[PDB]
Amino acid sequence: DFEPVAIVGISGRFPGAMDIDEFWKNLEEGKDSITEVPKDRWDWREHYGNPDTDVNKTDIKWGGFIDGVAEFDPLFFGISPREADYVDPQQRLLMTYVWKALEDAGCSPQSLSGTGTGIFIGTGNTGYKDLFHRANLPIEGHAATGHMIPSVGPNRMSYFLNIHGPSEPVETAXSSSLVAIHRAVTAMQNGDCEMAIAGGVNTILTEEAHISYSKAGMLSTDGRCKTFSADANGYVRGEGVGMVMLKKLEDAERDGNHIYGVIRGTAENHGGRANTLTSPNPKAQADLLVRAYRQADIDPSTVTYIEAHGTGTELGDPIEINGLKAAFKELSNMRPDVPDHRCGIGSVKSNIGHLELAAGISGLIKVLLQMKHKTLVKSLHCETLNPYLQLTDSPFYIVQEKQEWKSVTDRDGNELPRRAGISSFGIGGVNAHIVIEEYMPQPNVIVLSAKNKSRLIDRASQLLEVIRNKKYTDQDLHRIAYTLQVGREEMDERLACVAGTMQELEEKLQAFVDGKFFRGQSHRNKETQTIFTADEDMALALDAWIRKRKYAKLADLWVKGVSIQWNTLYGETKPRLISLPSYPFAKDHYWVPA
Amino acid sequence: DFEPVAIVGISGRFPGAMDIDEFWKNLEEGKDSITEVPKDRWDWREHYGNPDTDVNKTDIKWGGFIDGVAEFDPLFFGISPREADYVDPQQRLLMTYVWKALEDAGCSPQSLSGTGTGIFIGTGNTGYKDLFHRANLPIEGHAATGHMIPSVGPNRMSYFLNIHGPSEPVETAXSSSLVAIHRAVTAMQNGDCEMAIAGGVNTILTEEAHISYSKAGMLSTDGRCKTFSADANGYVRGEGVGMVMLKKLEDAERDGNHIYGVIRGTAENHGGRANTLTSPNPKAQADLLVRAYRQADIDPSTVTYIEAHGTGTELGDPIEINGLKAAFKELSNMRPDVPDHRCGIGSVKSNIGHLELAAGISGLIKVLLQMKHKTLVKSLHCETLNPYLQLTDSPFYIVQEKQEWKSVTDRDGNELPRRAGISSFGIGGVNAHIVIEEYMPQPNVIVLSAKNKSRLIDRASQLLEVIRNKKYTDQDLHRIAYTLQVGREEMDERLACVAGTMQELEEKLQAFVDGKFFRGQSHRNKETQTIFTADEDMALALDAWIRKRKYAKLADLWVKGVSIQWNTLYGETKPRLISLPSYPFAKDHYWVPA
Repeated sequence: DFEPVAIVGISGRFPGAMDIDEFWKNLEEGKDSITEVPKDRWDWREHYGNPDTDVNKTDIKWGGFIDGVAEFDPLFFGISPREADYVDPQQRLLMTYVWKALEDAGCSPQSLSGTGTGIFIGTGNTGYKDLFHRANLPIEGHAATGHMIPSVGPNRMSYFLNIHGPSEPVETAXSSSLVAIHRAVTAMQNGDCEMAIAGGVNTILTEEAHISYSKAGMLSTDGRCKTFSADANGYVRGEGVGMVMLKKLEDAERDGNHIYGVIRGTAENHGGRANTLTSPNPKAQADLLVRAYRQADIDPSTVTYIEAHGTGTELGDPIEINGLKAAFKELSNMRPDVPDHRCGIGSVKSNIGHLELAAGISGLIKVLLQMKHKTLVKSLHCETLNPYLQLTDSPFYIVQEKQEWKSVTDRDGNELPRRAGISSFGIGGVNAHIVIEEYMPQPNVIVLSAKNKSRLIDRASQLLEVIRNKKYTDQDLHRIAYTLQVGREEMDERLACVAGTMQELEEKLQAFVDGKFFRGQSHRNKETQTIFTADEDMALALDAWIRKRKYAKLADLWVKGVSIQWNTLYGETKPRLISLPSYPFAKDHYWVPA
Repeated sequence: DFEPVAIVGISGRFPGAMDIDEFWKNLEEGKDSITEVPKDRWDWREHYGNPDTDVNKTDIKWGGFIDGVAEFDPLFFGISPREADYVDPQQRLLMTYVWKALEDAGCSPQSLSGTGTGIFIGTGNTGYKDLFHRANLPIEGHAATGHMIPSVGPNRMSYFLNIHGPSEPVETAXSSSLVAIHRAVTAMQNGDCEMAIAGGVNTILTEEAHISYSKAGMLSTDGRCKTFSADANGYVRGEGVGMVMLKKLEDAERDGNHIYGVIRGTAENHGGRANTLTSPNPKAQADLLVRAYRQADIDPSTVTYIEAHGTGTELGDPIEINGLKAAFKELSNMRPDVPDHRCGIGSVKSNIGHLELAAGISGLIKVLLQMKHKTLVKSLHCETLNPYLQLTDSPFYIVQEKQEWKSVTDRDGNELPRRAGISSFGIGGVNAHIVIEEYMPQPNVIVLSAKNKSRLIDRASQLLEVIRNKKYTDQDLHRIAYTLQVGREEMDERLACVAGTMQELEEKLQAFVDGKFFRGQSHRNKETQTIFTADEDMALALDAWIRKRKYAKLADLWVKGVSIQWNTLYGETKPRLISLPSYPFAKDHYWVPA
């Protein structure tokens, strides 16, 4: 054999969280982002009633909603504004956060073009087409690729990125975005592709799903996923989108990627004949886990955290726990390098609700963040545990309070990397499990570019705000410079400044934002580009400009669109890539036509 | 490494074709099954008009429709009649033809229970839910698993069969059921599952798809897929369902399966940045083919037939041909064991239209039948070839007339197995290709059983009609007997008769159908079953009954529900399984409630 996979880039938007940073902020602080259904979507009052006796009524007025579900920047993607009204927000959000995940990795689209890169996204029809019917709008040809065929989403981005790997929507209900990971890893092992992007997108656009699920007995009448609690009585629905970029580990180490964590094993199965169609199967879950850790070949006593599927139902939570206990017990007999095993269990659903198609990727992202800050955040609404869990004689405990994620120790007597598992189960019975292992590893020119002046200003403000918040030190200057130099598409509106410290850079960015560095437009300097064309002695001159570190002169040429081999500023081993703010797309509104 | 996969069972229903037999009948006779839209679905007159100028109108009144899209036998599958109204016909047809494919293989559900068998079906939302909205029906809890979540289809059958392999819907538009094959083969190579069922289901339930596709310029205003023709001007839409059972080749040879053909290589890619989003890419198609045949490791000059994607468009057909020419030319340079290479090209779409989700599986089934009858059937509507094909200096020719499929010869001087390729492309740019290689290999008790008396009579009539039509000889008696003995679920209503020739069997079946053999009900002989319980001396008695070939006595016990070890009637090497009529499900109508 199994070739471990590196997670080298992430992006996302969750309830109460605009980005990954604000998402971790909420988790660490134990925030609950479940709200009442906004009038934006529908009026919960107009559909209120007893679901068991009233026609088309539900008592569920809650959900985890995200901001800007209608926000899109169609011109960035070569889509006209008129056509953007017909494109399903499922696809719009998909394209946006795939790009963001690429930038977060520091992988330039140029580098991707022509490659066998795959895309596997949890997505499906979430009701956008129904809004067209309600509005009594004419059927148009735009609808075909617009919002009638869900696979157009991933396919649209493969077209845009010019990649040739498999491009699939994954739809296995609530396990979708985790099966997507499994499918991606699988595709990388067998040669189908070399790199991959995976994740999920989930949107709640009509009240129909709320009403049917309510009448089927799935939804909590409290509107909270009270996982592991004694009061667990159903789940609460949430919107969201998550993306991860995957590269083979050894490729990621050669290419100088920054790594969030390493996928060591994955597994996918089906529950077979259970009690009913929608009943979970503990035997199937235990077999799932065994296969995953057998493939990872890790001692089960090293796994210190489990992200449970944990939806917050009456008999769902104990069954999952039972599967866990049976799995580890079996893995112990099969092969004891850490005494007194203790493993925490939590569920991100207590914070943001059940993201369904995007549920799996929300779980993974939470775990990756926990590894970064070495903290196990609190699981919500479970002050009183379900008495049927019975964790007394097991390594497991619910993470009821925020705490340090302690690394366990060898029999040889030294620190092991943190290891964790995520589980996602569908109501149809499709189960997926993934095993994550923690990864164990003078002035310059700071360049920025964007499609237009407004976007360029937004890029500068983002870099500014992230610097003021001390998220970087002077130590990270050359990494930030290198990542912007080679890990960003060179767009038309450009900005460059020379800096040696974090303080100098902050001042020159602030000066630019204030409205007072080098500035230019690539398309309006065809004269200059013609002068600095490819010539053999020109190449010597540029090389000397680089060798003698004439940064201000190199920078002024660059903002005019002159190609600079930034690679030669550095020795054999380039600085390792670093996570920087991704593109600030225009927040323009596109929805159902008049 | 590559482990070749055996196709050991098939089933299906296509326009103008109730089953596989009638499907081959149509192909051999060059029948065109495209008809006008039946009043059953919608009134084409009520939506007629100029698509380019008229609101909600289309000039397309044609399509390839199948019979009994509303027919289901819910009690067979443990589904109540009331719930059957809410289950999408996509799922209903799925369950039906998965079972039929299993029976065709001679694989008993008992043998499947507990195994890691996967299910990968081309399916999606085709508009059943929209019929509920039109009818202004109340939202019910049944809808969730009924017709709102497409993955419930495959998952429902995995539940029913008690299998634990991956259970996914595959939706990559028009390449779906071929990607499904690819996904299945892939899952069998990497240990995800040991056996798999793959295929596609496509249904046309509302006029919406017709109108949008028409306004988008996809549909032929002649209503015919005139592939390779000079008159090619779009495709025609068709309904259908196809299923294949897949086993690892060496497992199929050990288990005594009958084999339709061997999958030697598969490939899946994406077209990347093409001319437009929906434009095909010849370079991507050529790379697809190269990978497939490189994996199959077969000399390209041995491939004598290609089932083109062949949709019948203006620039689609030449682009596909160009991809083929470039692919083979490249495969030649890479490594010449048959001089004067000639390879035929055809498209089943000329016969039945474009089955979309089920398009790929229709192509494969056509090819498998062609291998069985050693015949390349006529491609329709192409008396005048597209002048842009340019096949003069290539191995390729359109199969314009029915002809014998000649097997090519070695450089060593002897016959090679027939080899062929199927291609399926999606409008989103997802491409799949599969490489098939032809497979090169005294009275008894005939038992039959079913859920009820009516179904048992139907089973007997099917066996009767297939015997009268000389589809078997006396040579196949022990194979037919063995397949019914071990390759059928033992159901409640039973029928048994002793026979030594095909004539004797036909008479006793006819006698049963006439209303005049052994007969019984398993659930009403608990007394007899108690007497013939498991006892150690009872085992000796039954064994002697088998050894001394007391067939009439064994048969009378069997119809009363007494377990008979039919395995011991035969030596070490059992008779090879044989394709027999599959279950004749009740043709009861279930549709949108009042």
